[PDB]
Parts: sequence; C-alpha cells; structure tokens
Amino acid sequence: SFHRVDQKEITQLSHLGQGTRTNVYEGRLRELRVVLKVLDPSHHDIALAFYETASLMSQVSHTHLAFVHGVCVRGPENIMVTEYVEHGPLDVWLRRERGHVPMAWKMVVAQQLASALSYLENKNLVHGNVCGRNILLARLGLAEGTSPFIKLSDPGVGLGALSREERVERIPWLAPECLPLSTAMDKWGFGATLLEICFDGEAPLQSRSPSEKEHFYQRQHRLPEPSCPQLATLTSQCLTYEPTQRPSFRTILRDLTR
Repeated sequence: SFHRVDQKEITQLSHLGQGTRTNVYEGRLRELRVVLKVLDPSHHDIALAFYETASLMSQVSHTHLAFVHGVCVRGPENIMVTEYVEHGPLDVWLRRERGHVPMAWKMVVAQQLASALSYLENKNLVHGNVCGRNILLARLGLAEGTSPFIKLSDPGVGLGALSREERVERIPWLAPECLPLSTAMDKWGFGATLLEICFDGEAPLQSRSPSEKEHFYQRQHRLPEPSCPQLATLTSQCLTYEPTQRPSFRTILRDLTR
C-alpha cells in the first residue's frame, strides 16, 4: 500500500551519496524538492523490504518525520521518492561545524528526536536505522533568536533483510540483540545517536575494523559516557545490553524536557 510515482513526474539531478544498497540523488517531483533513492540490482526479497519501508512510512505523520512520497518502478529499477530536507545530514554538518555547537542546541535536537520516537513507540512500529546520517536539518538554529529543527528520515531497506556483515557495519547504532523485531532496538539506536551528536558527529568505534566492532559486542563492553555531561545517566540506561531494562520513550522525553 504505497503511492506509485510515474517516471514523467520526476527529474534526476546530482548524486549526493550511497545509502544501504542505494545511490541517492537530488531531484524534483511534479513541484516538490525531493531525494531519489535508486536501489541496487537486487533479489526480489530486498525489493520487497524496500517497498515495505515506503508502505509503512506512508501511513504515519509527525512534525519530525521526513515525508515519503512513493516509489517509481521503471523496470527493473526501483526508486523511493522522499523529502529533501534543506540542510542535509546532521553527522556531516556537525563535523564541518565542530567546536561551534553549544550544548543547549544539542538538547533541543535530542528532545525533537525523542518526540518522533515516542510516536513510533505508541504506534508499535520499528524504525531500525536511527543514526546521524538519517537525522536531517530543516533549520540551523545557531543565529541569535533561533533554534534548530530536525527530521528523522525513513530507514531505507528494512533491517530484517540485511546481511550479518551489513549489521556489523551499523555498530554501534545497531542493538546488540539484533547481531545474531522489537521497538526496544530503537532505544539503543537513540542512545548511540546521542553519543554521536555529543562527539560532534564522531560515533564511538568508527575507526575500528568490522571484526573488532563485533568483538566489542561479544565481550559486552560498555560504551563511553557522553561529553554532554547532563546526558550520562540517560545514555547509559538506553545503551544496556538487556532490551527489557531500557526505559520507554515517554520516560526519555519526560527526562529530556527538564
């Protein structure tokens, strides 16, 4: 159950990057500013999972969830059409602007992200790809008199269909119980994303090889506590290996607002 987008209705512009089994381009939709996520040549089950993401994210709404417009099926190309959010991914922005972003700014985006994930929890819908790359900046909020505004993008190809190798590369955003689907995984993803934001877009463990990322989870080592000193109790509660011990998003949002 998703919108079929006819190929006459879209224009493809420049290449922005590569997502999980995708090439991502800027585009136009007749007009709206969009991103075009072109799937790799794939087995039908990967294409199904791609369609499933588009279907689920088409039937939810939130101020801090980016729009999904539909899928264009050119034969045998599959292209998801989604919102272009003006200032792009949070991780790249933070790295370019590092040492100019105050703590108070970071508290605002954490609250906004927790709001969106509170709604998804209430809807009992798994995201499965909460990370800096999928947080998009609609307003910058650094100028005097302003505050930032973010949007969480769709998860792309559903986590359930990816290979073990791909799951290892998503450490430490990936919930440990997903290494060998519940809404509990998104608590861990959220916690990992808060560390990423606090470290100015440098996630922990990203200078290490895949086998060393996996080994860290095998031993069950505890991730570092944030440079944002207020957040430490919260990130550690989110990043606990036992999923049932992680707090609800009602509790997370409540604690962040004060």
